[PDB]
Amino acid sequence: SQTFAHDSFLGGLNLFKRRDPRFVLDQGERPPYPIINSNSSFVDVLSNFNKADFGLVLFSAAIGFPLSRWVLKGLTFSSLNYRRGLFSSVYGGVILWGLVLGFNNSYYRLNGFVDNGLVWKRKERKLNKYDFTSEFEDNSFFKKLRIRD
Amino acid sequence: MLTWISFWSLIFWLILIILVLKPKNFISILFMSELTWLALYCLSLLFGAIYCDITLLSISFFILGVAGLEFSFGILIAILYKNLNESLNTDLNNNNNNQNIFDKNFKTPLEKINWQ
Amino acid sequence: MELNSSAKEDSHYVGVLGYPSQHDPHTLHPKKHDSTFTKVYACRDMLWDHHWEVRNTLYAGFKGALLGVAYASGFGLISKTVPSIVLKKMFRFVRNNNFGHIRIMQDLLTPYALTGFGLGSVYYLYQHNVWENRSNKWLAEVLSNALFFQVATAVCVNPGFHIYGMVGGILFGTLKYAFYNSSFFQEKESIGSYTTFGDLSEEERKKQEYKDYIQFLGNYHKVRNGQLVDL
Amino acid sequence: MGDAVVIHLIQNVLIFGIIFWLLTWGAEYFYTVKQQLTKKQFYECGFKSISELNIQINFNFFMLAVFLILYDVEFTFLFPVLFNFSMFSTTELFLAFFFIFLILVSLLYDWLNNVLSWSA
Amino acid sequence: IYDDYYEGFNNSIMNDFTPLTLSYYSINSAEFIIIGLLLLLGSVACVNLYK
Amino acid sequence: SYSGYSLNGGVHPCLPFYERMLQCAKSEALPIKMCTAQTEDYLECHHRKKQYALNYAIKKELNNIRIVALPRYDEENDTFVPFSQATADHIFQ
Amino acid sequence: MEFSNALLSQTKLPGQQYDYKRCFQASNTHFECLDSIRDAYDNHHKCPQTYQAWQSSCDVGIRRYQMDNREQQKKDQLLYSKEQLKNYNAAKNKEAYGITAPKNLSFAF
Amino acid sequence: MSIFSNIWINNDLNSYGLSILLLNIINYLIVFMLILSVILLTNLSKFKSLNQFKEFNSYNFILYSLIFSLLSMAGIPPLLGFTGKFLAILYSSFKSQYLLILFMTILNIFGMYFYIQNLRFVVKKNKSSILNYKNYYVNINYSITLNIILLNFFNFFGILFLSDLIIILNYISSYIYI
Amino acid sequence: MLLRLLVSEYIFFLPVFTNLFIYWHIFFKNNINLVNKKNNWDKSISVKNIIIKQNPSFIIRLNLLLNSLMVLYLITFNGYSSTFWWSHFKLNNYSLYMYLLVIIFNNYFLYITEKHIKILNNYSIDYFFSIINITLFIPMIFLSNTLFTFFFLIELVSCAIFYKFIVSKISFKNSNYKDNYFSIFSKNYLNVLFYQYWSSFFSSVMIGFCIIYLFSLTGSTEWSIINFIVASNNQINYYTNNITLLFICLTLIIGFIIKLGIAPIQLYKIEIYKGLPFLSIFFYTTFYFLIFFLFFSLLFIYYLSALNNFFWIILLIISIIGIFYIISIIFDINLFKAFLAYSTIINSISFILLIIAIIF
Ligand SMILES: CCCCCCCCCCCCCCCCCC(=O)OC[C@H](COP(=O)(O)OCCN)OC(=O)CCCCCCCCCCCCCCCCC
Repeated sequence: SQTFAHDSFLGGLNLFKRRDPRFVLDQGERPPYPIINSNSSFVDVLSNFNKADFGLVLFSAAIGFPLSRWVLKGLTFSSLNYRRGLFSSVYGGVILWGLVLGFNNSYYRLNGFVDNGLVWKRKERKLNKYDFTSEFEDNSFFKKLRIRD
Repeated sequence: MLTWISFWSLIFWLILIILVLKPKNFISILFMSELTWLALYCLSLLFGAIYCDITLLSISFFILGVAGLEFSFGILIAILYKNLNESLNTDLNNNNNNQNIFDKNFKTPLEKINWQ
Repeated sequence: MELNSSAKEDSHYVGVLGYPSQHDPHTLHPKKHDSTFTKVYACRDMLWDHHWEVRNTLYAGFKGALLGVAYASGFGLISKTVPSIVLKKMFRFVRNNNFGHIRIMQDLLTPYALTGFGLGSVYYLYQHNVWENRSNKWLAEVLSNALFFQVATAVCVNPGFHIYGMVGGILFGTLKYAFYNSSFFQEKESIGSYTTFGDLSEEERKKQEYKDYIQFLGNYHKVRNGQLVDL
Repeated sequence: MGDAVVIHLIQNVLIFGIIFWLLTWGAEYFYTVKQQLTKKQFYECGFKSISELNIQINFNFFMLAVFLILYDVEFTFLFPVLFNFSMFSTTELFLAFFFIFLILVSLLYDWLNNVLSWSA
Repeated sequence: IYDDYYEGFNNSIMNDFTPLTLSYYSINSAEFIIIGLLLLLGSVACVNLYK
Repeated sequence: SYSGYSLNGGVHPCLPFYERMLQCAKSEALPIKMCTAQTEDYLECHHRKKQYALNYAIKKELNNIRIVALPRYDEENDTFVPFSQATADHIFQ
Repeated sequence: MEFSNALLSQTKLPGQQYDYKRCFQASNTHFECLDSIRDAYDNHHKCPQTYQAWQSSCDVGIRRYQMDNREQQKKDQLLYSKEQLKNYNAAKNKEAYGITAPKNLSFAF
Repeated sequence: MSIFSNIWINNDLNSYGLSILLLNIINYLIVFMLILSVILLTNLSKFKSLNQFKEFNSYNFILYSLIFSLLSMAGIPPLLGFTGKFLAILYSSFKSQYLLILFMTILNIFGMYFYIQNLRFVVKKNKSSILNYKNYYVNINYSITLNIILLNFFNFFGILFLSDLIIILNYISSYIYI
Repeated sequence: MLLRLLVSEYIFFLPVFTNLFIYWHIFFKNNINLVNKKNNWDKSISVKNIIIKQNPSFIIRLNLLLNSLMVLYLITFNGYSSTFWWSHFKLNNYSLYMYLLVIIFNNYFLYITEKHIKILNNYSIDYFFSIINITLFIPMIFLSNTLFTFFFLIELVSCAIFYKFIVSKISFKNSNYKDNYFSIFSKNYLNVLFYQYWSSFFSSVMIGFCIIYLFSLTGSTEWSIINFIVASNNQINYYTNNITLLFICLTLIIGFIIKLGIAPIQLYKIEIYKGLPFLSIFFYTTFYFLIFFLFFSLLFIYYLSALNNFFWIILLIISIIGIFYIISIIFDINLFKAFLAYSTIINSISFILLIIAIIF
């Protein structure tokens, strides 16, 4: 299945495209994409920041406003100053979560867990022996969520 | 006369027994809890020295921190006994008779049971 | 952690593997050059004789007495209420005697220790002489325990509480057959393990195992009923 | 931390106290004490005290005591990194600064709720 | 009686806090941070219990 | 949770045994059956049970009257001479 | 848990890290050599230099997982094929859209 | 676990028991939310003693939700609480534990009477007043009512959809050793 | 480490710290919500209200939002099955699925709790902040790769639960006007605090002793190393002192029995339940069954499966004693919260029997 091109502003949407429902890979299992830096440091991940991570931050900022308003909808007995301060703190928290998501995306691109514009020389040959999802996804919305069907 | 491993395990369980053995006064139980934590502290130090493990020596300060937190909570709970009209000697907070107490005698707050 | 290890032992499998056998003789054979003290001290092997019925009865009584003493120490003595005057007299005795606590414990634990010893000895004799030749082992265990515990509760707790004693004996017999008589959670050999004899050729054994596998394929409901799609 | 020599010095301190005791007894030779009604009674500025054993305090600073326990524990935890700070790395530096930040946060929360003062 | 003089002259440690540092700040640092959070939350709970 | 450090900040005396045991366990398909030697070496380094059994046997044998006098030693030649030999610095001269 | 090769491989020494990029480079080279040979059994001695590089770069647990996965892949490739599996799964789903009536009055066993 | 000419045949799933345990815990949590969602919908101070199950005698929704939650807790089929006990007994039989089955049955029957004993207390001489008053009228929370509706659907007809939950839990438990 | 500090050692720790900082920033700024200085040049459109009782609906909504963000992080999570931060935590599929399941159930219960709190406000901000702290750290237990880190995580969770029990409302506004000039003595609060504190103390000291003696037995407390050493010992027959292994198993099991309040030690649980609000019972049951009892079972199933040769007999004895001890007691209670607690206890014993069948 196709993924949004990395280093664009929709590269963070590739985090929602998973070929298997597994959380993590095995110890000796090769990642889907070539490894750029397995021994990544914090500044290596920061240097690997790009438009995909910036777009993740922008998505957090855009969706964080209604979420902060929804949180504030339960606030009572509060002055305007405290209401504004609480909104600012919640919105900053959501934007910080977006920054964390962008950092995770950069780290994954470094480790090859998600798309990083690189492909292995020889792809892993897998036989889809057990297949309950191909026909379901080819006629539904979920073909956009599973990589390689 | 006993080896230190035997002595320290034995007296840790002896402290746990004595804590139950003594009358259930909250301050006394708090003191025995501190003593139990110190026994664990010494036993961890002994095993760390024997097996050359720095992780067992690490539990020395961790046990101190846990014991300090529990002691602070116990101090607060002991203070709380004052506002709930609860005796520190918890054996006096129930009407069940026991021969362990010389003077336990609780009576209804009434003068006369029968009016003529 | 095992129960009744010596009785629950596949002697054939243990011998084939070369594993030590608990049924091997545990005895001492002095030579005719040893001292008289060596001859006498070698007679302690009689205490290791599991076929000595007097020793077995004594040790079963000792185990029952230990259980009774433990019950008195933990659940029995503290439950019952001693009169205050009796306690005062006992503590006065402790005051005026150098080891009065030992005497107090002797007096308090004596009924429980004696009851445990008697129950253990009678139970061992009952099981060994009445029910060791029955075919249905589970049924024999259940019936024997039911009757024994009904009689015991009719005389140790209260005669009115004998139905509950019979039910508890049934449950205890089921538990004893499940774990003390059966190798559950105490398996000494792998499930499906076997030993080979006859000096059969490896080709012949492979052919026999192929035949067994062909028969094994009939245990699948899809294979037996012919409900498989063409793969 | 000392040793059996410290224990022996404690014994010698006890012997020095014995010397002071001898001097005090010798001084006791030089006076007479006359028995009087209120001589061996409690002093309360010239009048009899109305209480002997039941002299109870209010203890309004139990929060300060429990915070003292917790923060003494925290300072003990801070001791090792400061003892060997010359070998600090990124991890050790981050942990030390985060621990000090947690101590400061706990103190500030204690200040916000007015639990560091006396109560009625 | 055995003394390793090579390790002795290659050792610059001058205090007995080295295992404590290696524990609370290298390997058991997770439990060090956990104990810090525990003490913070315990202080908060102590304030709430006083209230 | 194996630190690998000694009480002076150095290296734990059983770290090579632990490393070899872990290497065998990761390499073998049946680590329990195959890493018995390395695991037993690590367990002997940790629990010195074999040395304690040796000490028990040595104490039992010293309770007997088999050995009277051990050979004395001199460092100048780095050698052991019999107790019966009248050398310098001897206890009995 | 003690019998789990994966859980034992996840264990590691303190301070032990895996250079996954180098490990997978060596693994790709060695497995490319092995697949070029294309034998029923993986004779690592027929690709000597790449075998040494794979041993040095990769850890024991990583190599154990790689060999187990290679054995599974070889078995699957000897057994199945893509179009056959696709047709089989399509037929299985189509049958799952129905019921399994019992085979009353059978002729076997 | 059989072997034929050095080839192992494995007809047993090792991770099935953990899935059954997870299903039992999840079913208990779902039924516990169902009983306590009805409680949180009402005046919480009205339920002090066991005889005060009469307080649930109100408009039919609260009454029937309470009685069906109690029946589900007791393990009465086909309610959600029955499925967990049935699967536990099935797995114990698969593991060949007749004594464990016997003790599970004893505990199940005693607890079942423990739960259904309170169904007698629900009978009240009149309809109860257990709702909080907001704006002079009883406060009925539609959100909690909808939650109870969903829980009641999955408690009544949850046996029809239990296969998917079993698949999910077995899939989750299959990662424990691989 | 020394030279390089890889991201893979704290990449999972980053979102947890982010949530912690957001939560505590909100909590700290909430404590000064009423401090808004009016300068001499400021005109008040309305007279300031100085009596405030803020509905904690916004706190619950913040908890839901941050738990949902953690769910989102878990959904997009990637990595290798390995141990991070000096092998004190494990990142594997089962542990991450347990984390996700715990967070999902916490989200459901928090949503229902918000819907309830909009009806009547009998709870404060501090109560839901304690709940916030529980939900943040209670899933971290399943990530423990060591009994040491597990012990410290459950110490933090127990402190949070004690905090939650502390902030329960004591006095209410009721239509009982007959008690205004008389002293009524309610002792449920002190009973709850006392029993929770002492059960926590006993469980903590027993778990500490078990950790100390497991370090002696193995030299490490990592789950994989403990299981490997114990299983190989059954193959080498090196450490044959069955007394020590049996006592370690007994200490661990009894400490967990005291912690969980499983029969025959359940009267303290009965006393605690009948002194807590129904919302507190809601959350406490959610945390107990999904986390504490689940880790109990996984200790007998996954973490210490190599010790099942000693676990089975202790578990069987405890199950039999509990079954034959509570059958009479469950029929002499007359309280709603006692009924709920005994329902929990009965289900716990049933699941203990189930795990006994599992470890077979
Ligand atoms: C033709 C069509 C045209 C278009 C039609 C219209 C549009 C259609 C839109 C379709 C839907 C779009 C969905 C968009 C993304 C949604 C993401 C989501 O919901 O994820 C759920 C999550 C994903 O699971 P997974 O990825 O496997 O987990 C992480 C693994 N690394 O899964 C999980 O978190 C699983 C958690 C498992 C553990 C908990 C659950 C099992 C146990 C409890 C059972 C239930 C009991 C109650 C629990 C509480 C319920 C509130």
